[PDB]
Amino acid sequence: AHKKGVGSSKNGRDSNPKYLGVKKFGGEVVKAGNILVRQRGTKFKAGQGVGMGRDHTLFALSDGKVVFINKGKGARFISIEAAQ
Amino acid sequence: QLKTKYNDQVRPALMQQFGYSSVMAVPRIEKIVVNEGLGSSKEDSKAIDKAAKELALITLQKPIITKAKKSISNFKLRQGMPVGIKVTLRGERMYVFLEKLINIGLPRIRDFRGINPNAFDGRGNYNLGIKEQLIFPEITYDMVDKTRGMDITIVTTAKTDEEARALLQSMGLPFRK
Amino acid sequence: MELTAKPRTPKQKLDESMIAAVAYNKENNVSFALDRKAFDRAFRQQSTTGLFDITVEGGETFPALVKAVQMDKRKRAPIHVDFYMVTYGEPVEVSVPVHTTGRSQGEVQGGLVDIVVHNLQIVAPGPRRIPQELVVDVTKMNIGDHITAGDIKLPEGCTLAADPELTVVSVLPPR
Amino acid sequence: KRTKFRKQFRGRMTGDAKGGDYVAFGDYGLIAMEPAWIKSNQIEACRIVMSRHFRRGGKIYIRIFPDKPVTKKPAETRMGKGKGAVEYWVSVVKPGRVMFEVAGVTEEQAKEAFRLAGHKLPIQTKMVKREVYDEA
Amino acid sequence: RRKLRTRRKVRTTTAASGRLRLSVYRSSKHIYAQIIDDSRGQTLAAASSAALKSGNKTDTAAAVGKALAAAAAEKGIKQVVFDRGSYKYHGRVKALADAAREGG
RNA sequence: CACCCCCGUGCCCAUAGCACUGUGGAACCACCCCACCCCAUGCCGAACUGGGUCGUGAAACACAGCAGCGCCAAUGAUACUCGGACCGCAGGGUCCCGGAAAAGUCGGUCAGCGCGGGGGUU
RNA sequence: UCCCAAAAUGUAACGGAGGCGCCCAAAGGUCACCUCAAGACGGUUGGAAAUCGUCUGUAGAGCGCAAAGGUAGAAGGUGG
Repeated sequence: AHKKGVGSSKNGRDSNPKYLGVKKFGGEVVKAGNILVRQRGTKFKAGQGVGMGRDHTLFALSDGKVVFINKGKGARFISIEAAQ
Repeated sequence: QLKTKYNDQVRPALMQQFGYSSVMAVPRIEKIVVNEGLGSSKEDSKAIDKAAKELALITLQKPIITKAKKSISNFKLRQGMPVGIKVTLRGERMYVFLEKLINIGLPRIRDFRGINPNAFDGRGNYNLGIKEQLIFPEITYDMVDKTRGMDITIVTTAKTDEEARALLQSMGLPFRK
Repeated sequence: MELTAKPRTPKQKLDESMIAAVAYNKENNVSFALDRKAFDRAFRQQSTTGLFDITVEGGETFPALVKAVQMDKRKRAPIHVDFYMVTYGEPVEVSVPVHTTGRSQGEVQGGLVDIVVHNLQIVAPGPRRIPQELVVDVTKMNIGDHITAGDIKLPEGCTLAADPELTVVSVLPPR
Repeated sequence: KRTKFRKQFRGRMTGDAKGGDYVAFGDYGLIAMEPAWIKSNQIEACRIVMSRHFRRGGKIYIRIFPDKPVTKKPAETRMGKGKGAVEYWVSVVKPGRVMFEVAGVTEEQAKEAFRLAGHKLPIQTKMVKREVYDEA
Repeated sequence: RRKLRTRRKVRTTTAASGRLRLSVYRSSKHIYAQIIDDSRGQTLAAASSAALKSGNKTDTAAAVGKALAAAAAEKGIKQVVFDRGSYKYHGRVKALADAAREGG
């Protein structure tokens, strides 16, 4: 051995592939299944007709049109004012 | 066993000293408390008992171990650890034990003289930091363990300390003039 | 001060020596554009406690007051001014500087007197009669004398907006 | 001079002054008219100068403190990462900015305390007096 | 304090429901057994105990429940939903409930 | 929406919030009262809860005044920039052409809009 | 996991920072309920913080670990 610290400290190697954002934009005719938003916390609160996966994800329960409602930030929503 | 003079001496004498638009306004007593902040300096899964059982017999209630604030300061501190003890009193038990004090507690106190004035909780509430439990009508050194103390809280509807002091002593209370 | 043009376009001035301000109140927010040089020699005097003759081209004299001014970095030269059309009984509030006079009994003592807060602002100035200045005592001030708002003599009427106990001038020590 | 504690490194970019007033803290002032990195030591080289010239008063203000750590060549190579967190501390100063502004002493008795100081700065400046009345 | 109602209320989904919600203000002895329709802030039936009580106020418990459930009848509502408030589904209030939970 | 006020419940969800001040009482609401047990507070029927006056309006609430604090927030000029074209060895910078803040200021407000139930216009 | 990365995504470097190779019979499912940090005034061993109390107190706390996003009408804190 010797008498020092295992590996050399203060590095900078590696990071993470990473994703997220928004999958469906205002005006898009969502569908059954489609995903609308992959977010981390509660950036966008599942509005009307919008399910929310375990990972704060947002999917379409039914079919219809994608719509965006943002009340003074803090809480946002995606609803589906369906076409039919 | 009281409450009448309570009003009588307190209430009447109060419009009859003051002048309240109602009797609901006049100052009152919300509750009397007793924290048993033992332990820490004494970690006795034994001592704690000396607290409750006892406290219990004086305040006629079973107190809550106001455990550690999960505070683990530089010294002997930590997460939630049975440190203090609360036994809150209101109405009946409040008065029932309350009386015991205005009557036997302080009246029956060695090296007693009264109680400092000075406005405490500007909130009209009065504070009472009792010590040696040796002066209780329930404390028995000849059937206990060691010997401790305690602090009691005066919760009053008094809006002003002026008004409090009145109610305070009216009801009964010794002051060191 | 005969400011004349007043369009969103300033070409015909951005080269030709002219500043470019706006004066209002709440009624009329007339577009503007005066001359550089003039307001240049002007504001200097009256400062923000000096209302002036505003006969914009055509002839419509207006009374206002230098509210805020925004000058160039790199070049201590000003670029945009905002005039606040004078009122009658109350304007808003005014920015009034602190001044000394008479030698200080601290100065010669060995220290110096510091005017902590240069210009001072006071609640309710009173239009028509607004102090275009403010002289203050300092003599009395020795080694560590602090004067505040609650101290400065007022011009009869004016009410001090800033907090009283705030130190206006303090005769600092040596070194 | 050097800051008390922080992160350790930085970067580099520029564009004209932003929060560099004018009058305040005194009557006379000095102005930086050019992009530079003022070296903390290039300030002492200024303060300590102006000092001498003023037996007393102190009425000298240095409102430019150095919020920045630059690095260096640990001899030469190039096979290693970031280096020399401790080369020296800098105070990026943009045009129009104000590093200096004395107070109390006579004009000329101030039109020198700067002149000199100027002589140890990397940039070209000029002195200023009043009419400065934006926010207060 | 209001938490309790908002916690109850909020958990009570709205349109996703399609159903309706029955309230109650039995905090006082002036219950209001109100019924509302998700979308439009419209109140459908509702059978309090305000139209007198016969001296029963913490008693007309069922009166209003029974009054209520039968109430929506002249409207026809099969699927409703209990949107109580602080009123931790006890007795005086479980009244309206059972009472209505069958009076319909 | 005949006039009003009161309770519940929305939309909206600080220009609709705070504070200071006044108004209201026995229609409503609240405190208050008792509470052995239904059910309940890791102690306390304080809170949950059950059975109810009187008394009060003091507190909680509702209304109303007010703006001193919050929140909102111009216009003007500006920062910056898509595009086009130039300068300085370099740091950096400019002109033409649209876009154009943020902060500050003028000023703005202490909401507005519903559904239903109660009680009044002696 | 942050920054770099040039407001969609994605984008390097022996570029700048920091964690993981688990843990939890429950720190789960569900149903109830409570809500913080902190300072100030007053109060017993206490006396710096901390226990009790009363005001302020959109949270300046929490969330098992690194960070960010997220969150009190709780993902914060208890019990069936």
